[PDB]
Amino acid sequence: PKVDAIVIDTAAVFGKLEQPGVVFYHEKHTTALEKMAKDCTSCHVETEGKLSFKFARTVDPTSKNAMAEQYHANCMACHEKVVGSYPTAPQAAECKRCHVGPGVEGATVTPKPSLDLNLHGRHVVAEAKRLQVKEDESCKACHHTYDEAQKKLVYAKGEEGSCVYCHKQEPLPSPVDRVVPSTRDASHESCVNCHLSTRKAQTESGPVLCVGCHTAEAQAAWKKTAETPRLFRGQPDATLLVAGAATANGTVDVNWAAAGPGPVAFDHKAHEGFVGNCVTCHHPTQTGGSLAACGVACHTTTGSKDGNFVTTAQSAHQLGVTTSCVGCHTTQANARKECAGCHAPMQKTALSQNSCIQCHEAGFPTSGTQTLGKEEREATAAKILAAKDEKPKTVPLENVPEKLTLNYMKGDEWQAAEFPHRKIYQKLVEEAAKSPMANHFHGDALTMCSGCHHNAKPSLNPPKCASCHSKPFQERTANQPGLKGAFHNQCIGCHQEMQVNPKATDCQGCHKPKNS
Ligand code: HEC
Ligand code: HEC
Ligand code: HEC
Ligand code: HEC
Ligand code: HEC
Ligand code: HEC
Ligand code: HEC
Ligand code: HEC
Ligand code: HEC
Ligand code: HEC
Ligand code: HEC
Ligand code: HEC
Ligand code: HEC
Ligand code: HEC
Ligand SMILES: *[C@H]1O[C@H](CO)[C@@H](O)[C@H](O[C@@H]2O[C@H](CO)[C@@H](O)[C@@H](O)[C@H]2NC(C)=O)[C@H]1NC(C)=O
Ligand SMILES: [Zn+2]
Ligand SMILES: [Zn+2]
Ligand SMILES: [Zn+2]
Repeated sequence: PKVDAIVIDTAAVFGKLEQPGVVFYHEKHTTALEKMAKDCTSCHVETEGKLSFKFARTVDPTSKNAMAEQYHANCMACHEKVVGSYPTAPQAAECKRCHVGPGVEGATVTPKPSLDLNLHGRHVVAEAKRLQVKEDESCKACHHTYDEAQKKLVYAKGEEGSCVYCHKQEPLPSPVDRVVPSTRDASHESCVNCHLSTRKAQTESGPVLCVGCHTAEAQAAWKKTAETPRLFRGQPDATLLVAGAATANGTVDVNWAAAGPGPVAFDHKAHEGFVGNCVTCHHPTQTGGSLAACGVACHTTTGSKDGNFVTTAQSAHQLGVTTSCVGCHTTQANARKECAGCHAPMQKTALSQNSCIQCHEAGFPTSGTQTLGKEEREATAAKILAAKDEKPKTVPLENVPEKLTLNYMKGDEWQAAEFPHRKIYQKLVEEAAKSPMANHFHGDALTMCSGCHHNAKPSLNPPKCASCHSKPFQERTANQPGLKGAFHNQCIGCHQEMQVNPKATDCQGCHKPKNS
């Protein structure tokens, strides 16, 4: 839980460790040192305004010997000189005070600091306001590429994108015999140094301590503008994603014979706002990443090396990831408390046969070849998406029983369960109705009903739970309980997912104790 926890293992690049791991606590220290009216330079070399976030050095020593001695030295040097103030400061033979063993860096578990589109926009405005320039001139402040034939780092206008396309978890080989620093290292050097030097210049700034970037609670407090500006890199507003062979033009030669279940009209513009960043989809790869169209060179009907042989279908369909359409949507439906009551118990391993047609369009040609340029795809799509721009439907309340008393099950111990059926259906619907994804993929008004009344044709008079769950045991499938289990698992299961009362232990909340 400790986002300020740093696991110092700098010296394992030399091979197996001799000792249990160190775990330095950045806040204990920053708190202590800010008391002593001592700033960051107490532990970090400042070179022309810019701090290094290496501990008490600018270079890493080249033997284990030297590194470990430099650590010990600089660590215990300050301890020695604050013995008066902090007599409890670990001393040297006190191996376990520093080598405490296994650790978790809190920040590795908490959610990532990122510049989402709204926050990114604030940085563009602030940087522009600082350099007293028009927004398009701000980018050079932060975005760069290495020029081999110029020996330095330059701003490549029109090549901006996520830092992670070069700054990765395991750093890439530089050109060059050095590394491109990791995401973690590039981010700290970059983000915090700028935040520090703007707090110094006493302008409005961002966080410099661990808790400010790495706890959900600080993240939640970050200011958002009322409007998010468009971050425009040549993306379409809508495009048609179609089976066939696509050249870098965006041109696809399509054989309509080969193309079923049908082209997908994708709302790119809506997604930038639904997702709130670009990299979640235009993901970093082992070697790089780009804002490139997924399907041109990387994800093909067959599967190319450039996309690790992940096919078009797979890149759209794969479960268990947020990079694909179905993967992201089902990730959300199962994570959100308002969706998870119906979605968590659904099977997690197959794509639903009901879902195909909510993405794949009908009524395109079923044979013939056609060349579709980029602009014709994007035009057709925008027209398909607006023409569905549909009032979604729910079941008239008069068709939804109001309240039910359930008395299916002597040697009993409980009265009949009272069950506020219409009010629950209303709450579930009113919350799903906030989600354009729910409203689209629900389709029919009867669908939501199926979250409880499942495994049968949708109906306004669905069968009784007993009709399937009171069947003899040898007739039920393995995950098809008897009737008490059906009710308990579905009722209580949803209450536990959605965090609603009565809780599983609040027996009497559903059924009052019996009068024997
Ligand atoms: C008690 C006298 C010991 C012993 C036997 C060791 N240490 Fe330390 N140690 C500290 C820090 C910040 C590092 C760098 C960590 C890293 O980069 O991996 C180390 C590292 C070591 C090593 C080399 C790594 C290894 O386990 O092989 C060794 C051999 C080692 N230590 C032994 C910090 C501290 C302290 C904080 C003030 C204290 C006290 C100690 N170490 C004490 C000891
Ligand atoms: C000048 C108007 C620009 C343009 C055209 C872009 N940027 Fe930035 N940017 C910065 C950082 C740290 C990131 C990554 C943040 C993260 O991954 O959490 C980005 C990201 C982008 C993207 C991709 C956005 C995405 O969500 O994938 C793009 C297309 C982009 N940038 C273009 C840092 C900065 C700045 C420092 C405060 C400045 C100024 C800019 N970027 C400016 C621009
Ligand atoms: C954040 C503001 C962005 C930006 C700057 C871009 N995207 Fe996307 N995008 C997605 C998909 C599936 C496509 C492919 C459609 C196809 O194969 O043609 C694209 C396409 C692009 C482009 C290229 C357009 C071209 O003609 O080559 C560009 C420059 C682009 N995008 C930028 C998918 C997504 C997302 C999935 C939910 C979201 C989020 C983003 N993109 C966000 C952004
Ligand atoms: C356009 C916005 C997309 C979409 C929707 C996907 N990709 Fe890629 N992909 C590439 C590589 C090299 C891999 C293997 C792992 C890696 O190197 O990161 C993948 C993997 C995927 C997945 C599977 C899970 C995952 O996120 O890793 C999915 C669902 C997926 N992709 C979808 C390569 C590339 C690119 C390199 C030229 C391009 C561009 C894209 N992919 C674009 C997209
Ligand atoms: C809290 C830990 C408990 C305990 C000990 C029991 N329940 Fe429930 N229960 C619920 C429903 C819809 C039924 C079918 C009702 C009926 O037709 O009588 C039941 C049934 C039972 C039984 C068997 C019936 C009997 O009268 O003995 C038993 C032993 C039982 N329950 C124990 C629904 C709920 C809840 C709805 C959200 C929750 C909470 C509970 N039950 C909690 C408990
Ligand atoms: C590839 C086109 C890159 C992108 C996108 C980003 N960076 Fe970068 N970065 C890249 C290289 C090749 C290097 C130098 C590697 C070396 O051999 O030294 C860097 C360096 C940095 C640094 C360190 C500067 C130093 O004194 O060493 C920082 C702080 C940094 N990069 C940050 C950064 C940010 C914030 C980016 C997105 C906004 C970003 N980089 C993108 C290559 C590429
Ligand atoms: C200048 C070169 C910056 C770099 C690079 C990064 N940040 Fe920044 N940050 C900067 C400024 C001038 C401001 C204030 C914006 C304004 O209103 O004028 C900020 C603000 C933030 C905040 C907001 C804090 C809040 O609103 O409560 C955050 C969370 C933030 N900055 C984070 C951040 C991250 C994560 C960065 C790298 C990925 C980053 N900043 C880079 C200046 C600069
Ligand atoms: C997250 C990383 C997503 C990916 C990748 C894709 N979708 Fe998505 N979609 C997502 C959200 C969060 C939303 C609505 C906001 C909400 O909270 O409900 C949507 C919505 C849709 C919709 C319905 C609205 C519309 O665009 O018409 C559709 C049809 C949809 N998404 C389709 C779609 C396709 C075809 C995708 C991949 C090529 C895709 N989505 C990816 C979240 C994310
Ligand atoms: C019970 C009242 C439900 C609530 C709450 C939500 N969903 Fe739902 N969803 C429900 C059913 C019965 C189905 C049909 C599933 C089937 O197997 O046919 C769905 C379907 C979806 C889908 C499509 C799933 C897929 O196969 O790709 C999505 C993307 C979806 N639902 C999203 C979703 C969201 C985001 C919700 C909270 C805002 C939500 N659903 C609630 C039943 C119920
Ligand atoms: C779970 C939260 C439910 C959703 C959403 C809907 N229904 Fe339901 N319903 C549920 C239970 C546990 C029961 C009792 C079933 C039993 O075996 O006794 C019902 C009952 C009905 C009934 C029967 C009413 C009667 O008097 O016998 C009807 C006609 C019915 N439900 C319709 C219905 C519709 C139309 C729904 C969506 C609009 C719907 N239910 C949602 C659980 C849940
Ligand atoms: C999600 C798919 C649900 C399932 C299955 C069941 N319930 Fe539940 N329940 C759900 C919600 C979202 C709420 C709050 C509705 C509101 O706005 O108030 C409830 C509430 C109840 C209550 C308390 C009603 C109230 O005090 O307002 C009871 C007693 C209750 N639910 C019982 C119950 C039974 C007996 C179920 C199986 C027959 C059952 N619930 C299923 C969501 C879900
Ligand atoms: C001054 C510039 C210091 C440097 C450099 C290092 N430490 Fe420190 N340390 C310092 C103070 C003022 C304190 C007292 C804080 C307190 O809560 O009493 C400490 C304490 C520690 C501790 C003990 C924590 C506790 O008992 O709660 C440890 C384990 C520790 N320091 C380790 C440590 C390491 C590994 C350092 C170099 C990476 C290091 N310290 C440097 C002041 C200073
Ligand atoms: O995805 C699958 C496959 C097996 C199957 C079930 C399973 C359940 C479960 C297990 C979890 C799940 O949904 O997969 C539960 C908890 C369950 C409960 C249940 C309730 C509370 C019902 C009435 C509101 C209900 C009705 C019911 C009907 C009428 C069924 C047949 C027409 C039926 C079948 C069924 C199968 C084949 N069930 Fe159910 N159920 N059930 N049910 O579900
Ligand atoms: C008591 C010494 C000390 C003080 C003072 C100090 N730090 Fe550090 N900081 C460290 C140590 C140790 C590391 C781990 C780096 C290493 O092993 O070289 C670190 C790392 C960091 C990191 C990177 C963390 C990581 O895991 O990548 C950031 C960011 C940072 N410090 C910022 C600051 C800021 C801002 C201040 C001013 C409040 C500050 N530090 C003051 C000791 C200190
Ligand atoms: C771009 O994509 C393909 C590269 O593989 C080109 O062969 C493709 O064909 C062109 O289509 C144009 C439509 O405007 C024609 O003007 C014509 O130049 C043709 N080129 C040929 C047959 O060699 C290119 N399309 C576009 C829109 O640029
Ligand atoms: Zn266009
Ligand atoms: Zn009973
Ligand atoms: Zn729709």
